[PDB]
Amino acid sequence: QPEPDMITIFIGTWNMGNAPPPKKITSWFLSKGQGKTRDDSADYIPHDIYVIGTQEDPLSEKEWLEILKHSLQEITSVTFKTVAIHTLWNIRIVVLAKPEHENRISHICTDNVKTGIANTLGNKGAVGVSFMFNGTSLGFVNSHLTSGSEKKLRRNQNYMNILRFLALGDKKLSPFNITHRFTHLFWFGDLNYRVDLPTWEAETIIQKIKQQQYADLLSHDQLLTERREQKVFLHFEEEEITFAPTYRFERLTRDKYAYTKQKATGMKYNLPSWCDRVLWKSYPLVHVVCQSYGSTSDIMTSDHSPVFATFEAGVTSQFVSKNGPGTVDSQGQIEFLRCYATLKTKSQTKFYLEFHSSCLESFVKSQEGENEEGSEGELVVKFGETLPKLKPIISDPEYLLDQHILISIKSSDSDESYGEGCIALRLEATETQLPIYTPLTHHGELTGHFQGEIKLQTSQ
Ligand SMILES: CC(C)C(=O)Nc1cccc(C#N)c1
Repeated sequence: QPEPDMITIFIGTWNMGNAPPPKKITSWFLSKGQGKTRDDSADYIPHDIYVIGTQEDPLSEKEWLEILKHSLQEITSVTFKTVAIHTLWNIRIVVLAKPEHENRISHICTDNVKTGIANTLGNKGAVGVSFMFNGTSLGFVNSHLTSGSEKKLRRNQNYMNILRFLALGDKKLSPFNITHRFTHLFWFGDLNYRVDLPTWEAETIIQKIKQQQYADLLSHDQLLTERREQKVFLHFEEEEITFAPTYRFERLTRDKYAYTKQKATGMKYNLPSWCDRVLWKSYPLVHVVCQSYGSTSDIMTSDHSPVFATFEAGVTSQFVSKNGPGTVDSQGQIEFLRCYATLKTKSQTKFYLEFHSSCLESFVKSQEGENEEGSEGELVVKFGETLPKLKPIISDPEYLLDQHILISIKSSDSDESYGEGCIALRLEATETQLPIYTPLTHHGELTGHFQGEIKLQTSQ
């Protein structure tokens, strides 16, 4: 049985509004309703992995697992294996996989982050799962962020707290947060960003929704505007939204948006909004294609509609050669030329680089670079030709060209990372000097750039 080079992943996010689900929710897992929907001809075809995020979930883990497993069984005639389930308050993530994948899945991690302090430490935060699927690392984050049209800053703060403190993936990757630890990272949930238009425009917004004219609404979506100003979800992707706002509905119909301020809303308006979202961030030059992104029309127990997204995602095999794993393959090397980091830091201290990759027996520390002043005030850290020669465990190009090198630039004085980034080895050529580039972030904020040239030696 050959190892896959591609899998399909279903991502679901549903804020259940503290109500049990209806007897049939199969439309969700089939990507049927509004938006970018899945072809009817695929309905019997199971996804390889199903990742379900709920918010305001009133069910026990046992109650929800029974509904999810029985649902997928009715659709596919396959009995899914439970990879992981983690719940923080009423925020839950379930990962299910086809039985044929049981022995391809390992290194399963779960974690949660509680957001807010005293007042605001109450019910918001994130849960997450990570695991290895053969040679591919996969991360999944379900977050319920701060509610309310006037709290987009709080939501952006909740995001930064979750990405700093959610402990998933390989703990040996100590300089890197979740936004660098995974081949493919999926981040979804009730992110609670709103359509930022005047209250008096509520009926105009509803009219626009009824005509399926989303352009003037999405131009005021707080997640799109905050992302365009690099305030949140830097370097993440989202498929185009072509479905109606998923919040806030009257329960038991989809014919009506409930937007007016009530005691129950803290006297806040809930203008129709895309609260419920799926974003992803994959390593450079890895295959990832969104094949669906939409909302169900027929599940009406909550004041939110479930959202689905499906993805084709590139995966690699667990490679074994005569040499690595367990030693280096002297037929392989990675060299770096004319390299320099440009940093936004106003500080003047020495820096060195760390290289981390599963293609190396362990991480590699460089010599300190030489600091120079950029023409526009920047700190430029010059490595020139001084960066070490990296020694991969496997030289076969079918392995090495599918790998990535994570880079951290660290203070000599503190050993603290000032910026992290990622370089693909999927080069246009081997044994050839080629430009490389990565932005550098710290706590998911842009802190600089790394550029230079690479020269990759493989066994071919
Ligand atoms: C007890 C549960 C959470 C568990 O360990 N699940 C698991 C582990 C390894 C592979 C797969 C699959 N498929 C599932």
